[PDB]
Amino acid sequence: MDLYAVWGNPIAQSKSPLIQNKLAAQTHQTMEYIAKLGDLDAFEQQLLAFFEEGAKGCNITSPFKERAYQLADEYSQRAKLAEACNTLKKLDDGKLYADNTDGIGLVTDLQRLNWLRPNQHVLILGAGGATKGVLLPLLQAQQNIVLANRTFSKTKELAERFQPYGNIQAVSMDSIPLQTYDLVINATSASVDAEILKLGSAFYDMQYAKGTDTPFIALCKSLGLTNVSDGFGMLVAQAAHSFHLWRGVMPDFVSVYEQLKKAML
Ligand SMILES: Nc1ncnc2c1ncn2[C@@H]1O[C@H](COP(=O)(O)OP(=O)(O)O)[C@@H](O)[C@@H]1OP(=O)(O)O
Repeated sequence: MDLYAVWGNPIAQSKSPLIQNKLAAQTHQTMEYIAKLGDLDAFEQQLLAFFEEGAKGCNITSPFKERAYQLADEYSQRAKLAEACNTLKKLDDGKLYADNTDGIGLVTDLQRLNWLRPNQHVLILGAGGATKGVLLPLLQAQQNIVLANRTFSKTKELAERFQPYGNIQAVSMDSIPLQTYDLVINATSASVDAEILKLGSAFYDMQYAKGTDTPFIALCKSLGLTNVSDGFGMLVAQAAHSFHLWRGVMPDFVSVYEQLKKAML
């Protein structure tokens, strides 16, 4: 029985196993996906033991993304840019391959929502690892990005890092250009001028509040904004992409998302 897992701390809350099981079912892939608690200190040793004992691959969530990336033998451009990895596959030759499907998951979910038209003007709030993990595929999807963060230096580093891949402007949080943004993405854990939010056409939170509105969506809703989404689809889509890397079959993202949402509600 092929073994996969999600590694994190905490991990008790993870939906990854539920999602991956449905993804396996849908594609009739024979495999099992479990949740693994990564020790804050021993994670590296535990992970390697996990692969030495024969696991085929795994997802990585907080706080080990960076750390997992450093462990890999080979990695994708996506992982390289993110300098972090949410997916590992132990290749047949023994190599540990890192990828980061967070960005393509985000792209895939926005496409489901029809919120990813080429040359959209997109505001992204936050410049932590989450943003860092999605910028490359967003830029590759011809999103013109205005990036703003509480801490300006990090905004500038990211704009500098991704400048070669498309249009991204770093701005101070207190000088976000007042314009209509086709899409605003919250990638904070976390203070945007409400006047900016009010002009926005669509609002996406990478955060997913199991069974409720995230702070960001609640905020948007309090300003009378209605075209909103949390990031549950992003969670399902990144999983589907990880699955595709492992299995060589692309699960039907929309179906599983729908079932999970049905499961969900
Ligand atoms: N109270 C707050 N207000 C604004 N942004 C906040 C916030 N708390 C967390 N964040 C943000 O959330 C991002 C980090 O979120 P996170 O705790 O989920 O980590 P990561 O993005 O690596 O997953 C950072 O952009 C950002 O602030 P700073 O770079 O200035 O630390």
